[PDB]
Amino acid sequence: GIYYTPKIIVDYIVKKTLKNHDIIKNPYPRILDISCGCGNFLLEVYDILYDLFEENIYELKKKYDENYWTVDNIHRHILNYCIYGADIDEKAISILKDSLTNKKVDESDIKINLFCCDSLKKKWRYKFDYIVGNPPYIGHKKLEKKYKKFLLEKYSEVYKDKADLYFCFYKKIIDILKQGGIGSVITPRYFLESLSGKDLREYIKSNVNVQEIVDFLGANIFKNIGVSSCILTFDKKKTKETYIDVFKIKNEDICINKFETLEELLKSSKFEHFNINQRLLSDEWILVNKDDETFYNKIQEKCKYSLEDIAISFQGIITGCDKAFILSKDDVKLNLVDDKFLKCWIKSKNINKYIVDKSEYRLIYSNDIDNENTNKRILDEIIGLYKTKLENRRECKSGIRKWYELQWGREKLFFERKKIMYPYKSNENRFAIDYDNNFSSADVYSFFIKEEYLDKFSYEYLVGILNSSVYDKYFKITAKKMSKNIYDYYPNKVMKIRIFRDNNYEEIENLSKQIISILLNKSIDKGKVEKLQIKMDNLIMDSLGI
DNA sequence: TTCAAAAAGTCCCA
DNA sequence: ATGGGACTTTTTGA
Ligand SMILES: CC(C)(C)OC(=O)N1CCC(CCCNc2ncnc3c2ncn3[C@@H]2O[C@H](CO)[C@@H](O)[C@H]2O)CC1
Ligand SMILES: [K+]
Ligand SMILES: [K+]
Repeated sequence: GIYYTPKIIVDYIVKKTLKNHDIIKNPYPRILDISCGCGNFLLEVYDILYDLFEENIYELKKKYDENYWTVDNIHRHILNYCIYGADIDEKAISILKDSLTNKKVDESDIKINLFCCDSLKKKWRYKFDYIVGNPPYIGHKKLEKKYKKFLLEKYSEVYKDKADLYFCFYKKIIDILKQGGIGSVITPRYFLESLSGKDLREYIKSNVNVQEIVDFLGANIFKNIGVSSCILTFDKKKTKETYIDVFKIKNEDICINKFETLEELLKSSKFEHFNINQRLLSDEWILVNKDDETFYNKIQEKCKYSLEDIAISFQGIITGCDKAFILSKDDVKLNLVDDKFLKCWIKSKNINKYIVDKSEYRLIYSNDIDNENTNKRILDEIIGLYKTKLENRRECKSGIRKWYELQWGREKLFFERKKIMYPYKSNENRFAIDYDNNFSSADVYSFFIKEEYLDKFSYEYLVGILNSSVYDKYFKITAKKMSKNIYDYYPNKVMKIRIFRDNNYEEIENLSKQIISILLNKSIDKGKVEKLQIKMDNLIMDSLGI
């Protein structure tokens, strides 16, 4: 559970907080890392501080105690008054203690301010000038349940529902940061857009001044780690300034060590830079350049409806054990199952633009099985092969579900109707019309149009605009970026997409029906579909005035 | 009773 | 062996 931050990022974060520190004015800066590990950040802090003191050793000697300020005394002064570290791992602190001690060449047994503790429970006796480092990330599934109760009770300002452990480290860092202090950390990027991060975003915006945000998007910063990273730099300085430097990466395929320093990367064409007024941040942080802000605001103002206004959204089936209930449509065991129980089953990859692939899997809607005596063959030979795992599901342990029932079987009538489906994680907008009463797991989301909006919006019109290049860019402006070429397509953002209705409605709908007709042909003239899409994008851009 | 969010994703291969 | 690409379960708080 120890993750190594790349050196180029560590050096950037330390320089970000210390490069303009006035060591003459304050020769006693407290620099802290509350998840210091073996000292990836703190050992670099020592080097930066040592050069800082040695460069002004004669100025300090003249201004202050001239016997105290010598070069030979810098090592002791840094460890006594400047470097602070905390980490839950006892071995890590022991290694870091040796590394700090070995920075020089017993004399007086210098004390080092290293604490082996839970940084979220430690009674911190004072505040700190500078805080740097890389907190632990633990999501809602992997976090220990007894610990979560403590977080939900004591960190409720930032931690509710499906929040993450690193939310609480943001709160702790902000709380123990001195007035006028500077904090700089690398964390997952997801809180910038996620629904769970709403409270954390409010806490940051209303308690610190966010100096800078470096968004690496889907770039792989930690080798062999499936996480997407950002660097946040904030202060508690009294300033009329309210603008954030945002550095957004332009190419996710880059390797982080192109230059000797990170700031060479940021100033280069590999990144784009723009400013955001912190006072203009709503509960959402829309961090885009001026052209995209103009683009986004044009669509928002022009569109009088949202998907949430006109549609009913729902998540797919959650069986709780797919292997027990999902079978290949050619499996001989389906001869045991009455066709009244079988539903068509698709995965996220089966969703294309405008249409769904033919299903290859079947779902046993086991909720319709009355008792274990009438359909013993289905239970004994198919579902019962996983009875132990099925019995461990939460609702089976409480008795709410029978061991053979689907955990969250939803309502069949919601799936057995004309509806629009889209994958939950995709590189692009892929909204399809489902004609085949397809069921799916939670990797596919569905919606249908409310009865009172059927005379204003058709499914054919909706998939037309939703799959357009305009709406692909439009959705991605606020979408949750997960990994390289993957965005979350979840209702908490998809249903906030705004839609319009104007004079181009009939032609847009007609072009969509032509596309659907071609896509359903045996000899798909796939080429003409692209041309029809280009014409539709022109109509949509004409409609939205972009 | 029953919804929907959550990548220190997961897994495979050249 | 690693790095990159294809693809995505069920646990969980509310
Ligand atoms: C099952 C599993 C997920 C493994 O566990 C848990 O469900 N618990 C773990 C314990 C607590 C969390 C304690 C938080 N308080 C911590 N206080 C100080 N340092 C910490 C803390 N957590 C992690 N570090 C350090 O951060 C670095 C990560 O780079 C490492 O050097 C790591 O040692 C929550 C419950
Ligand atoms: K003096
Ligand atoms: K990534």
